[PDB]
Amino acid sequence: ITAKPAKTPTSPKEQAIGLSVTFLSFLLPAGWVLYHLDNYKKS
Amino acid sequence: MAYPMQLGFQDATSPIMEELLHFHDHTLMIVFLISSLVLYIISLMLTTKLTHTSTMDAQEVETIWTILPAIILILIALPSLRILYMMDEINNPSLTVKTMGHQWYWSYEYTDYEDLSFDSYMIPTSELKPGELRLLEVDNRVVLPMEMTIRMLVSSEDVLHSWAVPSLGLKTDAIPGRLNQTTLMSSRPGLYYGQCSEICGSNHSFMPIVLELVPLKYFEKWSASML
Amino acid sequence: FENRVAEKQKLFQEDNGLPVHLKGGATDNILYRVTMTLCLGGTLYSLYCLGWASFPHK
Amino acid sequence: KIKNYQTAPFDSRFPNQNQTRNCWQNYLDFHRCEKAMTAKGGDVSVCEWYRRVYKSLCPISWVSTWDDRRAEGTFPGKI
Amino acid sequence: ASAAKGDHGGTGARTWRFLTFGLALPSVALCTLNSWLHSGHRERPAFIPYHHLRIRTKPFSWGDGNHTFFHNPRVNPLPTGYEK
Amino acid sequence: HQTHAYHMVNPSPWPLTGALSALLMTSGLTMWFHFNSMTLLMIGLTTNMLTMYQWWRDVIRESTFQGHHTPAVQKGLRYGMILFIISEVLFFTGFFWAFYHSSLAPTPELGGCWPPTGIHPLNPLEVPLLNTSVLLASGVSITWAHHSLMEGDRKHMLQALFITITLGVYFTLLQASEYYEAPFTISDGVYGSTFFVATGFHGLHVIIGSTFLIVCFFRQLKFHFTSNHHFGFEAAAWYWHFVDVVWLFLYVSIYWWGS
Amino acid sequence: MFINRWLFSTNHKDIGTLYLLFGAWAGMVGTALSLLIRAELGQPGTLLGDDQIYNVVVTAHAFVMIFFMVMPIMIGGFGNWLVPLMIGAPDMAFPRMNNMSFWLLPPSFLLLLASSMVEAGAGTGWTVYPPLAGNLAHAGASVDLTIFSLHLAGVSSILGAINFITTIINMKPPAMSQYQTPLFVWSVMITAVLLLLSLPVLAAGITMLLTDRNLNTTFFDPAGGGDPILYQHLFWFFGHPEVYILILPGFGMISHIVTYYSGKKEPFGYMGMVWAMMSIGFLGFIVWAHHMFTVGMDVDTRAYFTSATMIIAIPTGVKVFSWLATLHGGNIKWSPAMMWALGFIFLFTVGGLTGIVLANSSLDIVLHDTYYVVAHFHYVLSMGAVFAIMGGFVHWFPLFSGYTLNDTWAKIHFAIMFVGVNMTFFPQHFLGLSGMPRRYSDYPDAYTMWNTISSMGSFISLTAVMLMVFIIWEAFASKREVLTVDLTTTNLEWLNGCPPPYHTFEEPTYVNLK
Amino acid sequence: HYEEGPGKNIPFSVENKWRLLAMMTLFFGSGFAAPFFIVRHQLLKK
Amino acid sequence: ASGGGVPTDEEQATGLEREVMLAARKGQDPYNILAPKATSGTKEDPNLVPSITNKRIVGCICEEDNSTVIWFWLHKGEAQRCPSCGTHYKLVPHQLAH
Ligand SMILES: CCCCCCCCCCCCCCCCCC(=O)OCC(COC(=O)CCCCCCCCCCCCCCCCC)OC(=O)CCCCCCCCCCCCCCCCC
Ligand code: HEA
Ligand code: HEA
Ligand SMILES: CCCCC/C=C\C/C=C/C/C=C/C/C=C\CCCC(=O)O[C@H](COC(=O)CCCCCCCCCCCCCCCCC)COP(=O)(O)OCCN
Ligand SMILES: CCCCC/C=C/C/C=C/CCCCCCCC(=O)O[C@H](COC(=O)CCCCCCCCCCCCCCC)COP(=O)(O)OCC[N+](C)(C)C
Ligand SMILES: CCCCCC/C=C\CCCCCCCCCC(=O)O[C@H](COC(=O)CCCCCCCCCCCCCCC)COP(=O)(O)OC[C@@H](O)CO
Ligand SMILES: CCCCCC/C=C\CCCCCCCCCC(=O)O[C@H](COC(=O)CCCCCCCCCCCCCCC)COP(=O)(O)OC[C@@H](O)CO
Ligand SMILES: CCCCCC/C=C\CCCCCCCCCC(=O)O[C@H](COC(=O)CCCCCCCCCCCCCCC)COP(=O)(O)OC[C@@H](O)CO
Ligand SMILES: CCCCCCCCCCO[C@H]1O[C@H](CO)[C@@H](O[C@H]2O[C@H](CO)[C@@H](O)[C@H](O)[C@@H]2O)[C@H](O)[C@H]1O
Ligand SMILES: CCCCCCCCCCO[C@H]1O[C@H](CO)[C@@H](O[C@H]2O[C@H](CO)[C@@H](O)[C@H](O)[C@@H]2O)[C@H](O)[C@H]1O
Ligand SMILES: CCCCCCCCCCO[C@H]1O[C@H](CO)[C@@H](O[C@H]2O[C@H](CO)[C@@H](O)[C@H](O)[C@@H]2O)[C@H](O)[C@H]1O
Ligand SMILES: CCCCCCCCCCO[C@H]1O[C@H](CO)[C@@H](O[C@H]2O[C@H](CO)[C@@H](O)[C@H](O)[C@@H]2O)[C@H](O)[C@H]1O
Ligand SMILES: C[C@H](CCC(=O)O)[C@H]1CC[C@H]2[C@@H]3[C@H](O)C[C@@H]4C[C@H](O)CC[C@]4(C)[C@H]3C[C@H](O)[C@]12C
Ligand SMILES: C[C@H](CCC(=O)O)[C@H]1CC[C@H]2[C@@H]3[C@H](O)C[C@@H]4C[C@H](O)CC[C@]4(C)[C@H]3C[C@H](O)[C@]12C
Ligand code: CUA
Ligand SMILES: [Cu+2]
Ligand SMILES: [Mg+2]
Ligand code: NA
Ligand SMILES: [O-]
Ligand SMILES: [Zn+2]
Repeated sequence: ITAKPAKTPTSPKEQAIGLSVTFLSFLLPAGWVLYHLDNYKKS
Repeated sequence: MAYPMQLGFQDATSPIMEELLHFHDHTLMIVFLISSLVLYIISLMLTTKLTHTSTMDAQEVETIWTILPAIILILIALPSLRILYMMDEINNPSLTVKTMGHQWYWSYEYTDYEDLSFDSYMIPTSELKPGELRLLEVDNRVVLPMEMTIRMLVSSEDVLHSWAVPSLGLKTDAIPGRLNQTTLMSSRPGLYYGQCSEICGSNHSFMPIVLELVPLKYFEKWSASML
Repeated sequence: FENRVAEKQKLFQEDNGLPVHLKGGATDNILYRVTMTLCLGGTLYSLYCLGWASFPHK
Repeated sequence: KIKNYQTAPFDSRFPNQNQTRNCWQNYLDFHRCEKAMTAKGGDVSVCEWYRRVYKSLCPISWVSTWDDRRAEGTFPGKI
Repeated sequence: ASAAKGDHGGTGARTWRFLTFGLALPSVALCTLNSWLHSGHRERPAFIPYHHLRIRTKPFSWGDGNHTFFHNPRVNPLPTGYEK
Repeated sequence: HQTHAYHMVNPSPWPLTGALSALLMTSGLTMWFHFNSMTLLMIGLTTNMLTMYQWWRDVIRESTFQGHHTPAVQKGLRYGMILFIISEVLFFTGFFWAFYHSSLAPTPELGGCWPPTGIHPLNPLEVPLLNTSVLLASGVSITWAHHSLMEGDRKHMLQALFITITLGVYFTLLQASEYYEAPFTISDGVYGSTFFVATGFHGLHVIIGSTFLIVCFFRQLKFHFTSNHHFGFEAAAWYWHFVDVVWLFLYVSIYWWGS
Repeated sequence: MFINRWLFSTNHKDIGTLYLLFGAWAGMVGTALSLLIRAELGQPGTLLGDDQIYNVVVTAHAFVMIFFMVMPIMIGGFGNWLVPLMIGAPDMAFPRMNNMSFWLLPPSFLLLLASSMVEAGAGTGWTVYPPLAGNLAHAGASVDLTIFSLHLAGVSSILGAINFITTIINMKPPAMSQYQTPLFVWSVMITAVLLLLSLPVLAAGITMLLTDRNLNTTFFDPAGGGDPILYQHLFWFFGHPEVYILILPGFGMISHIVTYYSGKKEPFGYMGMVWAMMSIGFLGFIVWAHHMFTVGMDVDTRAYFTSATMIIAIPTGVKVFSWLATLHGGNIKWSPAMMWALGFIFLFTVGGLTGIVLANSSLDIVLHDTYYVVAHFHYVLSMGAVFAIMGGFVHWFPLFSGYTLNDTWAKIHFAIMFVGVNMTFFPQHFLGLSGMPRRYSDYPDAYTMWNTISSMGSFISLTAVMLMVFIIWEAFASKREVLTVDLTTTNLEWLNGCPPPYHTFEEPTYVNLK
Repeated sequence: HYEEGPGKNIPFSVENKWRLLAMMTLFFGSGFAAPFFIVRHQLLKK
Repeated sequence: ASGGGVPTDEEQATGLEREVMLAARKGQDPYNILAPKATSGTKEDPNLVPSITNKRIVGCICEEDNSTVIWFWLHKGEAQRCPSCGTHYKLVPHQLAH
């Protein structure tokens, strides 16, 4: 596999974002259900 | 019962279960081998620069690759089938206890002589006496006489359960409308624990078994004290 | 009866670029759009059903 | 024999781990042997052997239930 | 077999017509003669409340939910016995 | 321009309407079983018939009118219809199994015996014999039709096909009368259970069967089929013979050996 | 156009893409359900609540990974993409029918998701055994919705199998015999015959359960003469064949990758690999009672099933030893996708033996319904079937897209996943030896350490799954276009350019008879 | 005829990488969010 | 007698099905249903590959029963040899307008 260069190179900084956003999209909501767990049981 | 960090099997309280340990010991000798020969040969192929990409001939190597594993497999089966027929065998039992599985406890019937019946629930964590094993302890134990051949019939009055005592090498399913026979032989006395080994609903976790083995003469009194 | 297989053949090979399921004129569309209405219609309904049946009642 | 009865022996007719027919057949063999022995003016204490077995192997509720159905006239087995 | 006739390699559509009209439909007439006699409202069974029959573990999704789909009042008791 | 002999199919809506039809039919049955309503189920069922109609319309459009069924496409249709019949076979197998499990080892609960206590089986020499005769006739009739069609006898192929379908209709009416007269129901434990579900699924297969021949009969009316290219009638025949051999296995298994 | 392209498709490639997307989404749900499981077991006591809500989660985890992830990607994704390009066919025998096989799968899932939100969900296990699965313990719509999931999901599969077999048999170059089709092609053909023959009996069994819950039959109810065990047989009659379904195409991909990345022009012992899978297929049908050794069945039967279950090791051996010979004097190119294949070969062979243990009715007495079983089938599925998937996906991602991934990153992905599944599952061998049962929200004090450790592993496997979503983005973000591919002379899929055109083989390949 | 070539043979758009991140965020994230919000609702009834 | 009343392919076949039926009778396979027969495959007697474009993919079964077809693009030009067995192949453009 030979490729061209990227047409829209994703700098480190841009990579650091995508990594930041992607980790949070899984991590954040799971957290909000798992953190309020106690509250759900008192019902 | 099972203790912290345990790697392998519970200690054989019945001889059958002993037989398994040594058989299991056999099967793992070969597993530990095939896994090492495969991990080794893998690394061998990957750790040379010398090459051979032109077409290669099967027949003669594909012979080793079949005739060896077919021998390796008789070697495993030959004892597996001995120990399986050994579990059947024309034994002469002196006591016949029937167990029933419920959502979610076990009832017991000793009905040879008398009409002795009772339930067997779990001690809630809050009510264990200091020293008592969480999720394992029962209010009423299965007192059985030790060093004798016992016939256990298993069924359930609702969903499927499984009647399971690892240390003795026992596990038989409770199937409603079906009386499944296993045989029980303790080489030693003491307390011998087990749990439900089929998913039966909300408290599958929390419906354990505990055998108490004791002499015959400490049994017959316990029988008479329960009617 | 008499063979009209040759008329229906010319109708269906005509280079109007209608896909096969509209090449029969007017009706096919009324049968297409009537069909799709009930599917997407009864799909929406069946969600509301799922939705109702999820909570406890009375 | 019954003087030294501990429990049911191995029945060469029922060698398999499934013993549902063992409990079943020895219950028929009592209730037929009993309809037999009170319909000719004899001793029921011949039918004892099958009473012991069926009780040693049969669960309580299963007998419970077949009794209520011999009484109710809904017992599906011929006696 | 319990069957004997003799190959007729003579024509296709004709033979299978021969067989239709000669053998196949005659069977269905004889078989009908033999049912239009032997089929007639035979005496209905005395009811016994047998627990392995007339199961109701959940109501049916129709009627009063205690009647089967092809329920026949004359020959089909309910759990609690025959309908008048 | 293509230089292979295969069918490239125009974009169709119908896979979607069928898939959706299913979600309606299954959430519909659930809605009938549990909240005791047939709203959704009739919505599902209708979309399904409209999807089935339109789909197979376009198949004919594609074959009779556009002539896309080249000798290749048509040899893939055989391979298809035959692997289908296999899949129907393994399903029916599942029911025979249910039967042979339950009759060969009866439980204490039944009497310990087959037939159960309280079950009054039908005589297999009565209407069931007459049912067996009708179908086997209709394999003599449809085989006539094929030979008539192949020889280019349009007339004798319609007479043969008409006799086939009318027997099919006659099997169905006979069968639905025998359901009604039966002194046992789908509720009569595992006898009734096996009997209705199995003789039942078979019965819908005969209605599917007669439907598919009635299509064949209208399509032959409009001169769709040649001496040599008539796959839609082959598919139907095979299916019809499968529906007959299954009956034979039912008759011998459930009616006679289980009487 | 968009509605015509994606909703209405009759393009074998555009349909493959739909599956890769569906199966990617399924994986997200499968992962969450697997994390929840190990949230609950990662310390003693109770987290959600009782075994009920716990087993709805356990059960759902199983159906999603099996029916909506592994079969949809492996068969419908890679099938629909690669199969026609490997035999120079322009599309599938039945392309309209191909699309219904896709669109039947959202529905199927939604009935599954409905089941878990109606009443208390269907925590029955993936086996759905009566009488737990029956209308007295599981009264409600849940178990009915689950039965309907499977009906639609089995129609997708059976229709899709009819399509492949008819495609692979009928639509090759005339000169081409079956014996000159790639190993993948063979894997999928065999995997479609297993589906074709087993799914009908699965359907039949879950149909008798619907009519026991709803129409007052007694197939599995001892009250009406029925037998709960009857159900176990019909289901397992399907359920062994179901698992050689889940690995066979992995065999396929693995035969491909190890060949391409060893620089060899064909894999070692082509006809050996053909005999192997046709065997594994065949013997996969005559073994189903090895799942039922504690139900109380005649000793003579139990010893057949023991012995029959173990014969499978010989033809599976042939395949392990072939791949290894396909490496022998190879020019090894150390790609991510080679790493995925190599791992497969060793962790499949681990799991493969741990199930030869299980073959012995003797041991399974003690090992039945313990984690030891869970450990066996998470090495063959998590560390085989998913390794094939990531391997393939990594090797063929540029064919579907036309872009390269970042190979460094993609080894960083392999690296973390390796440490995660092995730490997840290697301790589960110990738990089931010590006799920890399956399907428990909570465990005796004794079993804590391994259960802590097992769950730590499941948090490493999460980092992996999140990384792979950001690695798919980067590649599309960056848009590095494939230029040139090696080994095209023996790998026809790569011949039409990355990605290949809507219409491929519009003019068929020339292959002459010598 | 439909669009040919890289970034054309998918039912989403890769024309701008930051809309693409939003798209993959929802797609994958929704699917991973689902089991959690489903376990919540089962505890939130009774 | 029959009466007839059943149309025949000769009469009622249309579209591609017809084009195959008509081509087959003249001894031609324009839609690639039969396998081509091979030549000596030397440079003087190469394997002629009829195409509707300037390239077409050839597959080379270098010897009978061989498990692996060698594939490559074939172009208008000089003959081309299989990179495995060096067998020769030549592109032969024509068309299918009228
Ligand atoms: C990070 C994950 C966690 C790893 C776990 C490590 C454990 C650390 C804890 C302290 C560790 C102390 C002992 C180290 C051995 C651990 C495992 C073992 O061999 O245990 C033996 C048996 C159990 O046998 C027993 O009955 C234990 C008796 C031990 C006696 C030895 C002398 C005393 C020292 C041991 C203390 C216990 C003695 C009391 C007990 C007495 C009897 C029970 O376990 C089994 O059956 C496990 C079944 C797994 C089979 C998989 C096949 C192999 C895959 C890879 C092969 C190639 C290598 C590449 C490898 C690459 C791929 C992995
Ligand atoms: C892809 C999935 C997959 C694969 C490939 C396998 C492969 C095998 N499985 Fe397993 N299995 C499952 C998925 C899988 N399994 C699942 C999901 C369950 C549980 C269902 C449930 O209960 O929830 C299960 C359960 C299961 C049980 C029931 C255990 C119990 O419930 O108590 C048994 C018993 O025999 C078994 C056996 C085998 C055997 C013999 C193989 C063989 O195919 C392995 C053969 C391969 C090798 C052995 C390695 C290669 C061979 C060699 C290198 C040759 C040399 C070898 C020797 C000389 C022995 N499996
Ligand atoms: C394919 C099947 C499959 C897979 C992959 C998994 C993966 C995992 N499973 Fe599961 N499991 C089962 C099938 C599977 N499991 C079955 C059948 C049972 C028995 C069920 C029952 O008892 O009824 C079970 C039971 C089970 C138990 C026991 C439940 C109990 O007895 O209480 C546990 C406990 O930890 C567990 C954990 C895990 C973990 C940590 C993973 C992790 O290893 C997973 C890590 C994440 C991934 C591997 C994600 C991969 C995603 C993709 C590859 C998509 C991307 C693709 C594209 C974009 C194209 N599993
Ligand atoms: C002459 C034959 C007539 C054909 C049948 C006509 C109409 C209704 C049935 C449709 C066909 C489907 C059948 C499959 C389901 C069950 C078997 C039905 C057989 C039948 O008709 O059963 C009747 C009961 O019907 C009942 O309960 C009511 C039955 C209605 C409920 C519908 C069943 C819903 C479940 C379907 C499951 C779908 C599975 C499909 C799988 C897809 C592929 C995998 C029997 O009569 P009875 O009065 O009990 O006893 C006789 C007393 N004199
Ligand atoms: C369970 C574990 C058991 C392991 C099994 C072990 C097998 C034992 C085999 C050992 C021999 C090693 C052979 C492999 C290296 C390649 C050999 C080679 O290169 O041989 C060529 C093969 O090509 C030809 O013909 C074509 C025919 C090819 C024949 C050679 C390949 C056979 C072996 C390949 C399989 C590798 C598997 C290893 C990993 C599992 C033949 O060339 P020549 O006739 O000119 O040689 C003459 C050399 N003399 C004069 C010194 C004899
Ligand atoms: C500890 C945590 C931090 C993260 C660790 C770092 C992770 C991974 C970064 C990997 C860096 C690149 C790997 C080297 C080579 C492969 C990819 C590459 O560097 O990209 C090359 C760009 O070139 C060029 O330098 C042109 C210019 C573009 C350079 C591309 C890379 C720059 C940014 C990399 C660093 C990312 C930082 C991430 C932080 C979250 C293109 O690929 P080639 O090398 O031409 O060959 C690949 C062949 O398929 C093509 O024929
Ligand atoms: C609750 C609802 C239950 C169902 C109720 C009724 C449903 C269906 C009715 C029966 C099915 C009828 C199908 C007719 C399709 C007509 C199209 C056709 O027959 O198409 C033919 C091709 O066959 C082909 O695709 C092959 C076509 C095969 C169709 C397959 C039929 C069986 C599938 C039915 C579904 C079963 C579901 C399972 C039951 C639980 C077209 O080629 P020819 O005919 O050779 O044309 C050539 C000449 O015209 C010119 O030379
Ligand atoms: C209780 C509710 C549960 C849910 C059940 C309902 C599910 C689905 C209902 C939707 C099905 C009806 C729609 C019509 C489908 C017809 C497909 C068909 O008949 O497809 C044909 C090929 O299949 C062939 O013959 C061979 C295959 C024929 C199969 C016919 C369709 C089967 C549908 C039922 C499947 C049941 C499974 C049976 C085994 C358990 C034609 O292939 P196409 O690509 O179409 O076109 C190609 C062109 O060359 C044709 O000119
Ligand atoms: C197993 C899958 C995931 C495992 C790893 C997850 C790690 C969780 C990442 C953070 O997610 C959480 O972060 C906060 C807790 O640290 C929560 O804030 C909660 O707590 C704050 C303070 O404690 C409040 O002010 C906030 O509003 C909120 O309630 C927040 O809502 C929740 O998303
Ligand atoms: C454009 C295409 C999409 C169309 C979708 C819109 C349809 C909306 C219909 C409203 O729903 C009705 O459905 C059933 C009508 O029969 C009733 O069920 C009732 O049916 C039983 C009697 O058949 C009763 O016993 C029950 O109480 C049950 O509520 C129900 O009350 C009523 O709300
Ligand atoms: C179990 C269900 C009951 C119905 C059974 C259906 C049996 C299937 C028969 C299909 O028809 C084939 O076999 C016929 C018998 O061998 C041949 O008939 C005829 O075909 C020849 C020419 O077409 C004639 O010359 C002969 O007389 C011959 O009888 C016929 O050609 C051929 O297509
Ligand atoms: C896989 C394919 C699935 C096939 C689906 C088949 C659908 C079955 C139709 C259900 O029939 C209903 O018809 C009437 C509602 O329209 C009602 O009848 C009523 O009327 C009857 C008269 O025929 C009486 O016996 C009763 O009172 C009864 O309630 C009742 O709700 C129910 O019987
Ligand atoms: C004849 C057949 C196909 C080879 C061919 O025709 O091209 C070959 C290929 C796979 C072979 C089998 C496998 O290679 C595995 C076995 C190898 C042993 O040396 C002989 C028996 C053995 C069971 C083989 C018999 C026979 O030689 C097979 C079945
Ligand atoms: C309509 C057509 C006459 C014109 C033609 O040949 O196309 C004829 C040919 C054969 C006829 C059919 C056949 O004679 C079979 C059936 C015979 C019954 O006596 C009348 C209805 C019956 C179903 C007929 C209907 C109709 O008259 C048909 C269909
Ligand atoms: Cu009782 Cu699990
Ligand atoms: Cu299995
Ligand atoms: Mg079990
Ligand atoms: Na817990
Ligand atoms: O397995
Ligand atoms: Zn060559």
